[PDB]
Amino acid sequence: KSDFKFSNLLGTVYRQGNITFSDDGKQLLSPVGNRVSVFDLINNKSFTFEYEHRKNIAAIDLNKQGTLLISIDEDGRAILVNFKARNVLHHFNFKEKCSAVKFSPDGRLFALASGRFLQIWKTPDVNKDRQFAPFVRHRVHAGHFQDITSLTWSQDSRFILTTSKDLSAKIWSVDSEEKNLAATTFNGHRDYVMGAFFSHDQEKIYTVSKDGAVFVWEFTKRKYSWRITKKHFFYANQAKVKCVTFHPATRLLAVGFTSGEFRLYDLPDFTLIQQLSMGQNPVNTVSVNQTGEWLAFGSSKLGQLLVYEWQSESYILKQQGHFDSTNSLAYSPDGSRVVTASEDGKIKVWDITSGFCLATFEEHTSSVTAVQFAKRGQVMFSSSLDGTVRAWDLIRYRNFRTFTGTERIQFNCLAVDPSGEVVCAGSLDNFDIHVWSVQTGQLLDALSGHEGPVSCLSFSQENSVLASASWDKTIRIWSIFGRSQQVEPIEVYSDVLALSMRPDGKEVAVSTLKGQISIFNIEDAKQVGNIDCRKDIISGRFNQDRFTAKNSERSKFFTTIHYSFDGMAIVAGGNNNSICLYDVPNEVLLKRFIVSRNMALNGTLEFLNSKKMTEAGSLDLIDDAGENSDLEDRIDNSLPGSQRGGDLSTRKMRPEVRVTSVQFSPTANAFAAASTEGLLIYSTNDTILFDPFDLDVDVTPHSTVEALREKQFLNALVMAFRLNEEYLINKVYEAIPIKEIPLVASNIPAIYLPRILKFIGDFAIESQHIEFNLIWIKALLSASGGYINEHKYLFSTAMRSIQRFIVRVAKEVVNTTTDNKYTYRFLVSTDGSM
Amino acid sequence: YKLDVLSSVHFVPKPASTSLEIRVETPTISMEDAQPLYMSNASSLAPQEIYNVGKAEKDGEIRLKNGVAMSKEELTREDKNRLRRALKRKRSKA
Amino acid sequence: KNSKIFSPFRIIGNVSNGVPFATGTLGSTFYIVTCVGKTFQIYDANTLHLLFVSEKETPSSIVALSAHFHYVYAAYENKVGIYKRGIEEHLLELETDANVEHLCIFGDYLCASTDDNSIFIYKKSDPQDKYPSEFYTKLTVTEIQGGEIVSLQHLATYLNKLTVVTKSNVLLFNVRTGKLVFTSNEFPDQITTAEPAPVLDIIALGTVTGEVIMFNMRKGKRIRTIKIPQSRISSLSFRTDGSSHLSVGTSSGDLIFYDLDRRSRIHVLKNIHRESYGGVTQATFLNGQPIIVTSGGDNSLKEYVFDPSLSQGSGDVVVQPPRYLRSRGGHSQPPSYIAFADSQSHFMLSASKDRSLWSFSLRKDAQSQEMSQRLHKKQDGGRVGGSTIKSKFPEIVALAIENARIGEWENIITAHKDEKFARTWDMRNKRVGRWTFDTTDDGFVKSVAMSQCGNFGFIGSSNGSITIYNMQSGILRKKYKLHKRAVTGISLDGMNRKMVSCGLDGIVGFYDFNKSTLLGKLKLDAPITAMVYHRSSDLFALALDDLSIVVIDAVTQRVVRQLWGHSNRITAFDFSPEGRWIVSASLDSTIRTWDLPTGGCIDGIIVDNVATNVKFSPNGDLLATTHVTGNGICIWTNRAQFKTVSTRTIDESEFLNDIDFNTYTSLEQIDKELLTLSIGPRSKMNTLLHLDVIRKRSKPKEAPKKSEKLPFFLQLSGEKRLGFESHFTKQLREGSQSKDYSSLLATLINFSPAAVDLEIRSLNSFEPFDEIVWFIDALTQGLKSNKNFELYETFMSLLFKAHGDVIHANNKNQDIASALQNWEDVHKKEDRLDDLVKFCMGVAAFVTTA
Amino acid sequence: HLGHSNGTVSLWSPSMPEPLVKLLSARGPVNSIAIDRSGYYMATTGADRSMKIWDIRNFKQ
RNA sequence: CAUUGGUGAGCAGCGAAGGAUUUGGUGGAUUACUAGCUAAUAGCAAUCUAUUUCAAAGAAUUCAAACUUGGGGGAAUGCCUUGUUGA
Repeated sequence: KSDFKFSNLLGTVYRQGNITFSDDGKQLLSPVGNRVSVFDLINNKSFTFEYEHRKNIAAIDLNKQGTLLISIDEDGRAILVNFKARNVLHHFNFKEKCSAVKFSPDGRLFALASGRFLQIWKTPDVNKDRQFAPFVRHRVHAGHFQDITSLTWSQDSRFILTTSKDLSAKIWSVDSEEKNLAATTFNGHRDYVMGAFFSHDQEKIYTVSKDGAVFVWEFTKRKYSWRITKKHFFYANQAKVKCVTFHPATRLLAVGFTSGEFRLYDLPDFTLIQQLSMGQNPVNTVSVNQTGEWLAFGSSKLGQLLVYEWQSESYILKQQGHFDSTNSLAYSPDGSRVVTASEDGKIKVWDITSGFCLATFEEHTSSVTAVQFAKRGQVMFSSSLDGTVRAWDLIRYRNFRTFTGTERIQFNCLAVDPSGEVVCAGSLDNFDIHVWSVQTGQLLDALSGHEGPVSCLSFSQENSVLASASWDKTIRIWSIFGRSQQVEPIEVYSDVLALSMRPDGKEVAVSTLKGQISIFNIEDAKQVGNIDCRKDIISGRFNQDRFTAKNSERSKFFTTIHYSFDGMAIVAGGNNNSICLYDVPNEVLLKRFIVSRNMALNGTLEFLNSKKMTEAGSLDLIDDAGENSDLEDRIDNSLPGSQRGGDLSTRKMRPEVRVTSVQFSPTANAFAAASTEGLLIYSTNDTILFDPFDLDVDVTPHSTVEALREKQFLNALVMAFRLNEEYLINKVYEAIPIKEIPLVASNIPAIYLPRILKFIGDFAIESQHIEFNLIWIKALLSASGGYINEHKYLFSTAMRSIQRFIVRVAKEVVNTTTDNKYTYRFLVSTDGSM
Repeated sequence: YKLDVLSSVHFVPKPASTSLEIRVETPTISMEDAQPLYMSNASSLAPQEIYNVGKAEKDGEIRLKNGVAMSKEELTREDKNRLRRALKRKRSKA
Repeated sequence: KNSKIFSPFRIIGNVSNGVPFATGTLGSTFYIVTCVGKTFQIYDANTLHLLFVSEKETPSSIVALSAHFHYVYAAYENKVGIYKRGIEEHLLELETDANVEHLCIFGDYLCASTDDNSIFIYKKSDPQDKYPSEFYTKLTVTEIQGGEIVSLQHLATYLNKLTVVTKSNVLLFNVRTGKLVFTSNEFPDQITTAEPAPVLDIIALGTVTGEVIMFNMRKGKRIRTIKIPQSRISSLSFRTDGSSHLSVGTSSGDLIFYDLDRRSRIHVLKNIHRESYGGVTQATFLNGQPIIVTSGGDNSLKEYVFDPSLSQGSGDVVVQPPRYLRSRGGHSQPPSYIAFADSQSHFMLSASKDRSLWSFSLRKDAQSQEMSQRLHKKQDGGRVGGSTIKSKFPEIVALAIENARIGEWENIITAHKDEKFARTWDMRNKRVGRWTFDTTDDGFVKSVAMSQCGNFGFIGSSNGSITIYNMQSGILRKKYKLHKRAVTGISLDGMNRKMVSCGLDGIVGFYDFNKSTLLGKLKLDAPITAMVYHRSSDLFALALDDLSIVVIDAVTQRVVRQLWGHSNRITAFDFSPEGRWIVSASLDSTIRTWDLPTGGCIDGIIVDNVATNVKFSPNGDLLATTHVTGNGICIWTNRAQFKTVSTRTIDESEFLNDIDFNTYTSLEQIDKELLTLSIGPRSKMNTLLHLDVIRKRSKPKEAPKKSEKLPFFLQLSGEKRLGFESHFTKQLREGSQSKDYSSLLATLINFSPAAVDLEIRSLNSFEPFDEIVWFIDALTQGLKSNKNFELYETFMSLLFKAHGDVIHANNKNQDIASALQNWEDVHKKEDRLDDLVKFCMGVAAFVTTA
Repeated sequence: HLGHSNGTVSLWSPSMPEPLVKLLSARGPVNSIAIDRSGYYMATTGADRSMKIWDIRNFKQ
């Protein structure tokens, strides 16, 4: 209940740097800002490592034995990761800027193109334990004149050649004795050589340069060595080559351009297989399978990922996650989907398990600031700054009606009647709560009475009173249904923002500007208590700041709050660096989560370094933009005081750290906080934790199993619930037979009914037993359903996990059987032909 | 785009907007992004929107809005009266 | 004594021990090697970072060190390591049983000198070779020739001559021949330390009486002599800047500087290293630079510099006295009580018998600082009572730290040895806090704790009283009185609701803290030395005097686990980060690893030096132990984070694999009745049902541009009747013979969804209808097994899209309908989930809504 | 004298809009140039690990 | 009578061979530690020169190139672009 971990980051499928597949076709590794997130294209699951990387990743390599992972900053830090242990092995520092990391094809020893040096290192053994200094450097080769920009290996382990910003391209052999075999330097291009490669026979070397030229080097005559046999030209007009890979067993230069294009070739022939438009923004990285038939592209401007199959001319994914620009959230009534707003306007529908967006919604013109669901997940509402709140369908993907005001007002926030009749929205311009009906797109009423704007709006799910949240320091609770039209204001101390209501329908949790979170009653105007949040908020000092991080008033409040569905915990998050988990009765926070550790983002550090401060100004505020080689980087088009604006170029600041909107999951103790880096997901699906309940000395895991040999089936379930460990429970849940399921399921005590319902809800989704799991849910609902009705709120996370299992996977098996059952009846009974 | 970026997006909306759009019936896995799953299986056009009941082309029949078709020859004169009286008040409402 | 869980990472917090450090020169920069016991270190000299530590521990202590440019020559007991980057690249073994005292390098030769007055010569096997490897010869010195060997020096410009200095006199050996080319005269004093000079032909000498003797070798005479009162000279060095300067390092902690031109001392340094631990063991002017590097035996290493002279015209007479520059610090004494500071395992507090607390860094080893002891001037205005000759705080026996409100007030409470109060410390400012906490009943503080909110500070007196001081103001709030003997551990739960305490009278009292009521009171048998609470799960463990760990649930108020197996007093222990382990260290010189579910030890580590404290990280990665001898902190890497750990009670041997590796794979199927799914992803039904719609949306909008010259057989070109039939139809056909399909359907699981549409559309049936009727009889034989109920019905439905035109027109054939009745006789049984889901739906909709 | 990525050191003058005379100094680009104070002599340094010594009076290296 | 105002005389109290305020300079941190240099599979580090050269490889838009301009109006002379006269 208390220990959460960073389980998943969602959205921003690619940010910067190298994108590599697994040894197989299966696991796709793409960088996010900090973390090497792991996608599984076949066995549809997603996964993101818990380790922070201190700046943005520049490069990634995967061990061909599927075991070691290296991710390296812009500056040159380095981290080893075990895959199958999901954990950090060693933190290494390279003292210069790195450009490409690739292992051997053998897997023994990895190379690093850092600065103008080629560094060749022995990888540490995996099964050997962690030491102080696990890396052993083989050699450092130094023959280059400017920075080395790429790297490749041979197909044997024994040859490595690099490409530089120097025009050269030099072959290095690994062992010193094979130096005499190959030491020559390839040159002759006109601009930056960005790739050089081997064919499947190592006789021929191709080179690829920024200007658009391909050479074919070959050990040929005029005792004779390495002429250019034939030149090939892309003829890119104002496009330039940006990243190129080459699958040598299938002869494919997958080539990306600065004009968003992409070409394919077959290299002794140079026949253009196919040319695509991948976007308006430049292709920043490519890589291939080992088998050569998934490609993987990412433009880093919008931050989109494109996995392309080339033989059948079809995508696997063209996904786009967006950065610094997700305003609000909503979990579905099912646990399985999270809908994020944007600042573009696009409303995406993200999946938790396989972390890609299902659909977009591209009807709004400007940013979207609130999203909520209603009506058991068919509809989804969204208030924009376009001047409208639009309804949506999820069965058909369409607007119902676009609700608008009278005099065209902005809409911040939104509240939907649980019985989906009424949609309420609130502004900054008007401070009048507009109220639309769902059927008739007219506004029913303009509920007014606030000084200052409405921050948030939300409905009871119990009796459907709504409660507004002004900036005249007053909650005002409305009652809008049925001949009453009566109003009750509750004054608070400072400007409130981001209300939320308990699923009881009897309490309202507020987040004022003094930091403090107060909890009011509704049927009375008085408050239960308040919990103090000004101290346990971590605040960043920005780079351009002039005050200490201790006494700035930027971030010490909370711009969101959401009660858990138990009604016992609040998760709060604001423009600060931190997320909180307050307990509601005991009034004490449980654990504080730092959202990100990036120097790249602004609001991270409590204390900046002192060596950055030169007598005139910080050494981060200096424009490095004019130093850059390309034109497109140097053009500063940032508008003067644009904050949280349209594009990320128009800041002329680093992006701020802010957690915009936070919600709990319905099912499984998860909560998602929508960050700058992208939508975070915290969870407890590990359960590597010993949280026992009512242990005697007699209860051991040796004792529960011996109750199963003794056929003592109700005891061995209760003896396994006392440990609250999942592998003892799966030992006894899968053991006991059908004939004593309803005898056991009734005799379960009333204490463990949340545990077994949180178990079967979480276990049956990814487990093969449909028929065995449903006999449990038949037995538990029938034998002890009346206890479930009394404590509805202690089970609403457990039951929702069950009736997601029934809708998502159980009904679709039924409907396919039903489709099988009726198609049989039509064909075998009706008449033939001719 | 430039002026709203200066103004720190807070955008005063356009006053009026009237537009027609044309939707094409597709099985609505084909309206979502490239990803190997889906949430919606049916067609994008609603079943009401691909068949409204309509007045029959023959003069000898009258079809109502619910699907209760009536010929002109199986009516009684008192049922002829009410239907002309019913189509009186709906036509006069416009 | 090999453990299965832990493995040592390195020892944190040691700099030197007394063995003379030796400097090496790279280009224009300087590196200092030191040693720590059996594992030497390397420091840069430009900023004193840690650059290299050795890869393995040596089998004994390193006795002497020297370093020529890249290669560090380390000399433990019988052998000499020739190390590069801390890696042992060549081990050189000396053929005696004597232990090597001193070592020297010049030219092609290595010169190692054992303790029994014998000198070994090792030659470079080739002038290309970098480390000398071949045994050249054995030089001996009989006691009629000279005394015991003080040192080995090689002076400048002597072809293979080796200046062997002894306690009596000075020798010279031509190591090519092996002959004594010159012997000096006998000295009236016992020589202690020799060092060469930047002038020609002169070695400097140091006696046990305070006399430095310059000694020429070409004249064989004493050129200059310098008398020192009452000092045992331990180190000598010459400044090579161009100004003549001698640095004499005593063994009474003094460093003394001379000016040989002016024949005067310049400035004498007092107590730069401790007299008791050895004084200045080695001091060295770096070459051509005004930097002397002093490293005593008291686990420090300091650099001192000479500022330029203030006089314009005079210069060499008015000399600035030396100046403190950077240094590194460790504990001189072994650490008494440590703790971890934060969650990311980034600082460790360590308080030792040196009386000085240190915030060591696991992360970067130049980040470690002594927490200051400089009392805040009082709010009240009256002056602070203390001795004016400032002495350090008495040594620290109990520490508590909660990190929740750091940087705003104090968050570290320490209890000093034999003081009726117990001070506080700020973590961020690295300083003693402004508040001191008294016990108000004149008892000694034996145990402290803090609230998780960081507002309350618990103090457990040795007379029962538990005073709870607040942490803003240091004000008194509540005083609890349950115990009568010494309280030896307090804690507060995670919720700030319930509070425990443990006494030496055996009472384990359970308090409420919101209300001030005593919830309950539990009495065990033995007196109770210490308590470690675990706030995540409300389990806490006690250490008794009947040598057993008792673990007590904090909610249900009863002993849950009791752990037997120790045989002497349990020093300290800690829970795992997840409550799954307890690691306890005791005076039986063991470190065990208890396992709370199964109630037994799973790993027993016999360490020869007894471990005083064991502390896990809050993260699940590091384990830190502090021993009785030695100064630093041994850090253990956790294999459990990278490997599953068996849970067997193996300890009794030295001194259900479901359960042993604590993981459980599911059944494939419980019983033959139960329907199942396919193992793996749940999208395999959906992609098989919707493969045509997915591919119609996956494609690009427009056609990609092709060239006209394309290889027609491009897919086949990838550079590296019944026999012509595919493997599926052939395995169907052989399956059609034996009327069985169990090996067939194992293939249909392992096809790709891309393959299955290409496969079932290829069933070759127009007139005879063999292959359809064989394929239906595969699916009916599938559902009789009840495995993979999802997929086989989708293989059924995929027929009716591909061949539903065909089997409809050839309905009422007796061969097809024989299969289809055999389908429907099988397919009727699996309505029993459709009658099961609707009950599972309609109840759960009725229960949660209504 | 400008220097380009061609390697063509180009003499210029504010009256004529064409270069006065082009000079293929080195292969690749031109890292720097310098001209003797007398005006006779030029020295170019291309990025092809090369270096030329030109005579600007007669345009012969 | 009240000071939540300024100055300045005293006392209780706190009080180990002194106390308080203010400030110059240097060092160690302020992200996670695999050494310096060069012509770099090696050499130096007292230095690369009386081996530092030859050989090899190396020349696309047959001469693409302001994605970069505050807004109106003009541009004689320039320049650009096209057309043309003449050799």
